Amino acid sequence: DKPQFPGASAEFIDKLEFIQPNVISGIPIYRVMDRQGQIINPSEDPHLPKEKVLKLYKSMTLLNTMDRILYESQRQGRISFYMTNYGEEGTHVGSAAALDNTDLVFGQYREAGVLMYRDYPLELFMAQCYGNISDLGKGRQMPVHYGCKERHFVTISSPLATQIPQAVGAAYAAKRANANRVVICYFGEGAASEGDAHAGFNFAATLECPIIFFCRNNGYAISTPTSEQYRGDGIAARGPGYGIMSIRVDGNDVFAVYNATKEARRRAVAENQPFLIEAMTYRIGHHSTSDDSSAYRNYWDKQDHPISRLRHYLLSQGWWDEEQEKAWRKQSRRKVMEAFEQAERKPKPNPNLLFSDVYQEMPAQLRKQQESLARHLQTYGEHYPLDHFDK
Amino acid sequence: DKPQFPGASAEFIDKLEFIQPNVISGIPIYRVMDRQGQIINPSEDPHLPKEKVLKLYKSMTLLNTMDRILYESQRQGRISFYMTNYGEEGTHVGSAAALDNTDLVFGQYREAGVLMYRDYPLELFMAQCYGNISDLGKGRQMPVHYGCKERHFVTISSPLATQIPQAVGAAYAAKRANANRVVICYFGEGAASEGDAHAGFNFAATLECPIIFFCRNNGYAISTPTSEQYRGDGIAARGPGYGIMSIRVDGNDVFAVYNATKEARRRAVAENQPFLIEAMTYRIGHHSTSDDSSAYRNYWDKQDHPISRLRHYLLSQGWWDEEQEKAWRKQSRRKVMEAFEQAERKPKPNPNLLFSDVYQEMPAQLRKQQESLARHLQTYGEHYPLDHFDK
Amino acid sequence: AHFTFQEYGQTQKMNLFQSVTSALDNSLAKDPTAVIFGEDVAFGGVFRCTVGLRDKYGKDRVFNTPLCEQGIVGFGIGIAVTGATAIAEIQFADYIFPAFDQIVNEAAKYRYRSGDLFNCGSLTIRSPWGCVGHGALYASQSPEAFFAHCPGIKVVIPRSPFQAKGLLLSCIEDKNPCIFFEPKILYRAAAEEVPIEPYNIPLSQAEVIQEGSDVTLVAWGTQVHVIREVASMAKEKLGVSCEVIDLRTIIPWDVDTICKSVIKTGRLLISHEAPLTGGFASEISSTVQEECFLNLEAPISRVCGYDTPFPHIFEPFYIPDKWKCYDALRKMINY
Amino acid sequence: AHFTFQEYGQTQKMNLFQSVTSALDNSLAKDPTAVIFGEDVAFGGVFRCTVGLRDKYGKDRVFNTPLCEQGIVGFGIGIAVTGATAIAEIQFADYIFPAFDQIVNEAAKYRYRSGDLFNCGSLTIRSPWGCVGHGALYASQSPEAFFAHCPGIKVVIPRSPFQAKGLLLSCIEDKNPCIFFEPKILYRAAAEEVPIEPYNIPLSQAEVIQEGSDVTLVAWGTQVHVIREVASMAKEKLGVSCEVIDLRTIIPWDVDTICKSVIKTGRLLISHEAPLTGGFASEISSTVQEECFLNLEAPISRVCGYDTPFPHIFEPFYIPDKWKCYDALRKMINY
Ligand SMILES: Cc1ncc(C[n+]2csc(CCOP(=O)(O)OP(=O)(O)O)c2C)c(N)n1
Ligand SMILES: Cc1ncc(C[n+]2csc(CCOP(=O)(O)OP(=O)(O)O)c2C)c(N)n1
Ligand SMILES: [K+]
Ligand SMILES: [K+]
Ligand SMILES: [K+]
Ligand SMILES: [K+]
Ligand SMILES: [Mn+2]
Ligand SMILES: [Mn+2]
Repeated sequence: DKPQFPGASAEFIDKLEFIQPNVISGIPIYRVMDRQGQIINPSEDPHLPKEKVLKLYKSMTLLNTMDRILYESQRQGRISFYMTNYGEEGTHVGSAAALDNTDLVFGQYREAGVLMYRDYPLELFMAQCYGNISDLGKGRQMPVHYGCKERHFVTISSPLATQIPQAVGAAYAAKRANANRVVICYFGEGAASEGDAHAGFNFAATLECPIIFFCRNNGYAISTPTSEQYRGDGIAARGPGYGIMSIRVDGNDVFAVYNATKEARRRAVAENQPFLIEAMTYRIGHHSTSDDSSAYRNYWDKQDHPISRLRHYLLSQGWWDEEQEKAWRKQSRRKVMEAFEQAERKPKPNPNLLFSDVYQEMPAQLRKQQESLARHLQTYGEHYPLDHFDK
Repeated sequence: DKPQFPGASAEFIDKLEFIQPNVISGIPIYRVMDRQGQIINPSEDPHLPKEKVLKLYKSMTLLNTMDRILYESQRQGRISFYMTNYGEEGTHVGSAAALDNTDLVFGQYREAGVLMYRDYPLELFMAQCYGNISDLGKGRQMPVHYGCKERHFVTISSPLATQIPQAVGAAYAAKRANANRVVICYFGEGAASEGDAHAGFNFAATLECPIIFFCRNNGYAISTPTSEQYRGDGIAARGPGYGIMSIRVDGNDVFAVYNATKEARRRAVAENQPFLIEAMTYRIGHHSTSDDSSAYRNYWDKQDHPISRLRHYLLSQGWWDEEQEKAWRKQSRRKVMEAFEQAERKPKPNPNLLFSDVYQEMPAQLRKQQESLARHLQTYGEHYPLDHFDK
Repeated sequence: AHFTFQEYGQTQKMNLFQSVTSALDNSLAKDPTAVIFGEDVAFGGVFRCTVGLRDKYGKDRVFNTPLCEQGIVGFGIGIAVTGATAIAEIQFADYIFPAFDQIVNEAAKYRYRSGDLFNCGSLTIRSPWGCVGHGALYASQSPEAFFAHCPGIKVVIPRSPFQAKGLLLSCIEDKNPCIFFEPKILYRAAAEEVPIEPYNIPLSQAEVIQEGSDVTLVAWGTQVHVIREVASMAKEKLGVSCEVIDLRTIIPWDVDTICKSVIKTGRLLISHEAPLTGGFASEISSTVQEECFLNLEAPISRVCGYDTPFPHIFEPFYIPDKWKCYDALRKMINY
Repeated sequence: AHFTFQEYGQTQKMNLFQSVTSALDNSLAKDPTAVIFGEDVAFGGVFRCTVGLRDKYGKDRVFNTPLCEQGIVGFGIGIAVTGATAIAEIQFADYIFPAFDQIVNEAAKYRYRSGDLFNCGSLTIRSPWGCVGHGALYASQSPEAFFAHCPGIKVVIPRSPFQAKGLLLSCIEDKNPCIFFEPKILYRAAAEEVPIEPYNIPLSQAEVIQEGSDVTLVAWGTQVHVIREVASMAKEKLGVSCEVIDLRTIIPWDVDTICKSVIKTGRLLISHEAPLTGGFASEISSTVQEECFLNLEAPISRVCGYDTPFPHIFEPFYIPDKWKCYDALRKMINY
């Protein structure tokens, strides 16, 4: 006898046996170089040219330099909010480096390194955090909600996981247009608990979309450890359930991250099929500036750091030295401080920008609200911070 | 070197390898008796006493008799809507029989057999479809949205999958009260695509709840085949991803359904752990009375039917015969026609019941709306079907 | 039957569901990027609105999605973000809530928050709407007011086959995410002449379907047919001249047309199937009161569904039928 | 600072977040079934509202859930269905939308649709609410109007630490699913004397905090502090006597108190942070117009946030501050 059910393809079994989840021994973690920067398996070595590996190193450390500066700025109340990328710099640059420049990116908020690798100007990162006249976002969103149409980085929004099924629709449209394009979608392990993640993963598989799902599993969603987030073998183990090709990689190894991403882009585009990459990492800094992470929890910053590990790699190749490290540290700092000071000195956008872009055109009833404000300021203007805004 | 990541428990791997989903050869289908009613493996035989197996048979056929009658009624516009249980009678009685009478049940709309097995009166099934004065639901919901506080069957609602995370909360409260109680939650393979399914499965595992998830996979969600519903190995394969003990059973074999349910209740209650049972079946009749299933698609009704299969089983045991079949068919029909005629003749509830139970108490502004209607009817009453409603 | 139903080249008799199919057909025909998707649209949809479209335009343009509303809208926003036209279907307006977050926090704010670097303007969401005599709680809802409070989206509701096709083609072509509610009770009842080629009806424009001088009656969807009859009752039994207006677009709404009408009549009655508290009639009422205070001769009247869920067997007593609207009109005319 | 803040046994100085903790503490102490859950509540919550509760009552009563709002509400409804008290937390009111379906289609209709065979009355959902000076689009929202259109639920918003604790204890004890919005800007600003033992403040009752005779000013949450100051400005600069009312309960709302006040003053100004179109001020306005038509001396005034998403850098120009309310009051007083 052979099973005839339309919902599944299987054989009958005659004994009652529950399928047990494999958690103690989960999906292994793909690694390319050890914690001392040594390649473990010559056949997995990407052999990236020197210029590209240096670009990886400089993008990571530059991001790091910007994070320190902007984090202090927030502490001083110069900007109202901030979120660093400590410990996850490798997942950003390694995956971005594996993409084509026109692959469309959807993210969460801890992916600024993708933009950095894509040469997003320091002046724009800061324009957005200060909400000044140079922000193409027109100062409307909270700091670190970056976006760039020119570098194919969809504007970041606060609601967790909403970008996931959006990314899938974007990939579906990409498939129809027949471009050699893949869409990549980043999100944390906490965000993976939202209903939208389940929606996106399932639509991606059943609608056959060229998309790479990229989960950064850093062990925490603010104060919640993964033991309270899920009970299966992480995020990677859910991919096959949706019929999605999956893999887990050491998120502190830019080369393992790069190899996995490069291979998933290649197959996703050719086979119009989704791939799931779960990068194991560790959140070094606080969740944000409104969180003191030492309320619910040094090994990961001193003995297993993506920047530190790529550094050892460069040394062994004769590609970097203590002197170059010093010069780059100094130049990084200067570049960041130049952009920072220019950003603080620029005025904020014209208060009228509060009314545009709600709809493409501006509805008549909305223009009347705009005129209302203009009249209000004519009369009570002395009570508003008018001198700081553009006119 | 050993992986130190908090999000997973695994070993490193040195070669890049994507995890491939096993779909061609999925989770096997647990079966206890063949299509001719013969026990396949003596050690899996439940050895249920005769009275209980007959109760199973009579509940299934009785449901079937009620379905035929109510389906015609709908065709004649006597009731406004209806949904039959053809082909899924076995998943209902087999699972209900395995539960304790006080285990709380959450369902979708194709589970009337659970109530039937729980001796829900024919008069009440019909009171609800007619929305007459005997309906404890007070005629407020569409036909077949059954509910019974006394038989622990939570009132059915139309929005798919919402009952899933609800069932989990109910199981969590059950765990705290320390009752020897499990909660069971039924839903179709289509409903399993909603965000709420992902929410319920995950909360159940991480919050350690005594709950049995019961998915009826009948191959279609209205006109959508499973090929367009998911791409993984059905629903069963998603359970382990959430760290949930799972199994697949032949939904047309009441004994396989019963054994799986009995064993899951036993462990769910003792270990405060969720279980996932996916029953493979086939939707024999139309999706509902507003659907003509022969627009998007006889093997399952004549060569693999739960009622037919239990019948052969009874014959081989000397427990049933053609004569008894005839007498039961006649008595079934009579019982159903008696309840049906009493139901059609009862008047509908008092129009005032339209305002109660919105809140426990009735807000003053709501009572004013009630008085408004009462005055309106004083004057324009001749234009409303007042003679059909209770006073 | 709680209601009674009643230039552009060659026309053809079409009921409401057929006029939707005609609009979708014209759109796909003239927009290579346009795709249609949702639960069960491949075989033609549970209300037959997509019959024949998949065979004519291909399975990659007219397809079924998995059963997940938040997914359908998120997926649609994604397609629109690349500039392609996305027409998503939500099977019953009652089931649009699971996608509420994608609609209010995402679609509506997509252009604003990005400084117009990105948008999902080419997105349209169509969904059956309104009572149908026996739909009870989840097959009868009128959720327009929940969306009226959301800056960034448009909500449009037609009253007939001709209006539906023209309003839908504008929604599909508008550069803002749109929600189009189709009165399901009219799908097969309402039948009239409809241009077979494309035409548009503008958004945010109410339509005065009958001029009057004593009172202004405003409604939308099926309810426009109810007040039309109420206007006839008023004339026959009270010698009252009614000005009947179809709002058509919930937001942004045609404030001017309504005010201009009330400035002339001086009396206003607004009617809708949805529950009174928080329904859109409140917005219309408080606004008219602010623009026409000096012209108002009597308090503005709102004849709506009661503040309870939509009932099964009690439907006939729940809806704001012609007798209920007539009575309120009567009392208001006598203020 | 766009605003300035200002019997039951032993009291203690508490800011708003502390008074919430005190209420949750009294509830768990007197209700063995009561549990508290949501994202990050175990270590005390991102606004410190649950500090110490897990250590005092146990991990099975005060625990973290996975990051999924629709799950949190569905889970809560389940607990309530068995009769146990469920206090769910949604981290920011901005993130309540993913649970909209569970709230509107499920929680609100649970008792009605079942004929009272089942209910989820012992469910309470608390969530930070309102602007905070720099929260932009998703850390500033005031979603009360979206819920005002939903028969079956209660929506309650306090203006201070004393009001918060008493209103929350009533929500937790009410036999109807309740949504309690906590003005996050007051969590650490507003500090006053608060009974350490349990007491209740009734739902659906507005509170006249200052008697007046020329105008009635209505608001809720932080905005009550704004109109209090506006009342002071009116007196000092216009010789105008203002009657200041805190609505407290959005639905079912205290219609009587507001009308009685407007019958006396004859003028009304309603103010709220949320966007004007579809905001709750519409419901209040159209209702007053219907009950007090003959007493109204001028059009009812609504001073609200503009019909746009909530902005980051432009916040100061967006909110309906005291100068905006004052000006509208001025013009209305001069009608
Ligand atoms: C729908 C929604 N719910 C809650 C929040 C509040 N929130 C912001 S970040 C966060 C933690 C997310 O954790 P994770 O996805 O693991 O990313 P990580 O910050 O660790 O990179 C939460 C709960 C939100 N922004 N959106
Ligand atoms: C949220 C929601 N979306 C859509 C619907 C419409 N609908 C009713 S039944 C159905 C099919 C569900 O299929 P399945 O879960 O597989 O159950 P089956 O009917 O096959 O037993 C759909 C899409 C609904 N009731 N609720
Ligand atoms: K997002
Ligand atoms: K349900
Ligand atoms: K559009
Ligand atoms: K409550
Ligand atoms: Mn995380
Ligand atoms: Mn099915």
